[PDB]
Amino acid sequence: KRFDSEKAGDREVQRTMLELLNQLDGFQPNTQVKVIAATNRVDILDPALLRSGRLDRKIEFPMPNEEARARIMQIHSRKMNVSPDVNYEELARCTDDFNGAQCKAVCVEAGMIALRRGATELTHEDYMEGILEVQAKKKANLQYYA
Amino acid sequence: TKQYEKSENDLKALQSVGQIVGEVLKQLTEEKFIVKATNGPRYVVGCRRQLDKSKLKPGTRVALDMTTLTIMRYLPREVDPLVYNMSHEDPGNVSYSEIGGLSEQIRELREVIELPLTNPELFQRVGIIPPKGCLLYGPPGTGKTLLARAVASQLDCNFLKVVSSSIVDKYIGESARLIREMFNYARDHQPCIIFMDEIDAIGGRRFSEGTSADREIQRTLMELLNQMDGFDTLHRVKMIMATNRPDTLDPALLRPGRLDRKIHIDLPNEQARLDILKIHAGPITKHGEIDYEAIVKLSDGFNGADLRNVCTEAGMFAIRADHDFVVQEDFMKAVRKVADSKKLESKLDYKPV
Amino acid sequence: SKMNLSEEVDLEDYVARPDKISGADINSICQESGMLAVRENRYIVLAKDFEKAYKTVIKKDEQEHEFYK
Ligand SMILES: Nc1ncnc2c1ncn2[C@@H]1O[C@H](COP(=O)(O)OP(=O)(O)OP(=O)(O)O)[C@@H](O)[C@H]1O
Repeated sequence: KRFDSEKAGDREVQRTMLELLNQLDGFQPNTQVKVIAATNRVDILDPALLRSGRLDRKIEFPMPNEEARARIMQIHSRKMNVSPDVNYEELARCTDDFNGAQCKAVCVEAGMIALRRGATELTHEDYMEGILEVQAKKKANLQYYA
Repeated sequence: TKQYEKSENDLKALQSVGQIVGEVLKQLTEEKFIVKATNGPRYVVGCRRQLDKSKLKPGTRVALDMTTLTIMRYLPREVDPLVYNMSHEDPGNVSYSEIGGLSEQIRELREVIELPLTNPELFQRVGIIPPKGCLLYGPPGTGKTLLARAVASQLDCNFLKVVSSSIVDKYIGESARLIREMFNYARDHQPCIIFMDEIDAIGGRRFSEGTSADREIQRTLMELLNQMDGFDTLHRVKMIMATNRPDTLDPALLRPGRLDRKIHIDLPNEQARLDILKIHAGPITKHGEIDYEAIVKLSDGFNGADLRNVCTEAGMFAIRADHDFVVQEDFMKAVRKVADSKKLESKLDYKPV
Repeated sequence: SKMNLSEEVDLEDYVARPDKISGADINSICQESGMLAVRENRYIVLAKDFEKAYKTVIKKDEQEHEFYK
C-alpha cells in the first residue's frame, strides 16, 4: 500500500487483495476452500490481515540449521552417486547462514563430480567448494591494504 | 395428453421474434417519438394502437420493435447492481451489543440511525438538520464491519452495499452513472444506508495523476462530491464510509457535508474486554473452573478478530489434547503464545514501514 | 436565527471561547455542531454538545500564546 498515491501499478490488485479481506469479512462461504499464501519478505505487511479467514498462521522461516541444511541436502543427493567416505560432520558445520537454494547449488554441483570433472575435487572438499563460491574467496584479504 | 398440444401451441407463439429496448428522450409530435436505443442510435418512429398515454413517460426505458422500431410495452429502468448489493447477509441483531465497546459509540450509532426513522418531529420542531452521513474508519480496533452491517442486515430490505471492487468496473467502463444511481435509489428506499469500505484505492487524489486510470477515479469522486454535498436532498438517507487512513480523502471528503460524523474506533479496554470475552466463551466449551480476568490481562491491545480467532486457536490446541472441556491453563498457553507470535509478524503499531 | 429560541444555550460564551478556536471551525463544521445536537436525548441541545464539536479538532497544539512563549 506504500504511503502516498497516485498510483501503484498493481493498485488494482492491492485493492483486490483487500477485497479478499472483505470476502473474508462479509462473505461467510469464504470459510470454505482454504487458500495458502507465501511471500519473500514481511517488509510490507497489512495490519488488517489478522483473522482466521484472513492470514492466521504466519511462520517465519529462518536460515536452516547446520544439521537442518545437512538433512535437506542429503534427501536431494540420495539419488546421485557420490564418492564414499562421507562423514557428514564437516559439511554440516561448514554450512552457516546459507539458504536452502544455495544448498541445492552445492547439490547440483555435487552431481557433476563423477566423470572428470575435469577439475579434481577428490573427496570431502566438495561441499565446502560451492559453499564458499557465493561469498568467497580472497584474493584479498590484505593486498593493496594492511 | 392435450397438454402437449397446449405446450407446442405456446411454443408456436415463441416463433414471434424478440424486440429491442431503448430509452425515450423527447417527443416531436404524436407520430414521432425520440427514442435512444441501448446502443446509442436515436430514432423518431410511430406507434401502434395497443398502447396508452403511460407509454410516453419522462425519459423512461421502452421496448422498440425490430422492424418499424415502434414501442410495444414499457418497463421500469434499472442497470441492476442493487440485487447484487442485497445479496449480502450477517447474523445479528445480537452482534450490536456483543462487541461491548465503546459504550458511547454503541449508544450514538443507535441514535443517529434509528431516531430519524422513528421520530422526525424532533428535527422539524426544533429546526435542526439531522446528520445525513457518517464515517467509520480503522483498524484502531474492530467493530467497523460488525456493528454497521449488523444494523444493515437487521434493517432487511432497506440497505445499500458498495464494494470497492465495483468502482473500477471494467475497461472503458462508466461508474459515474453508478454513483448517481447509488444515491438515486438511496433517495428511493428510506432511510437508506450505504457502506463504502477500503476507499484508499478508489478515493484517488488528483495531486499525482498516474497513467490514464487516475482521471476515471477523479470522475467517480466528483460524482460522489456533487450529490453528497448537494443541492440534491440526502437528508433522510444515511451514508457510511470506511478507510484505512484519511490521507487521500482530500479537503472535499475530510470536510463535513459529504462526510459528516467521523467516529474513530477504539481498541478493546480491560473493562470492555471483560464483556467481549463473555460472548466469546459462549460458543466454546470450557472447564468448570474459569477466570475471565486471566485471558483479558494476558492479551492487551488485541483486536476482536485477534481475541476471537486466537480463542479458537486455543480450542485447536485444546483438540490437540483431545479434551472436550479444557481448563484455562491450556488456553492461556495457546492464547498468550500464538498472540505474542502475531505481534512479531505485523509491524504496526506504532511504527510505519 | 434558524434555531428556535427558546434559547436555553448561552449565546455569550460562544462568541468568546469558541471564537478563539474558530477558524476553523469553517462553515459545515458548524453544521456538525448542529449534527452533534442529535446527541440529545434532551428537549434542547446542551451547551456542551456544541462545544464538544468545537473543541475537537483534533487540531492545534496549544499554539498561540505558547508560540509567543
Ligand atoms: N469482537 C469480535 N467478536 C467476534 N468476532 C469478531 C470481533 N472482531 C472481529 N471479528 C470477526 O472479524 C471479522 C472482521 O471484523 P471487523 O471488520 O470488525 O475487524 P477488521 O477490520 O477485520 O480488523 P482488522 O482490520 O484488524 O483485521 C468479522 O467477520 C468478525 O467475524
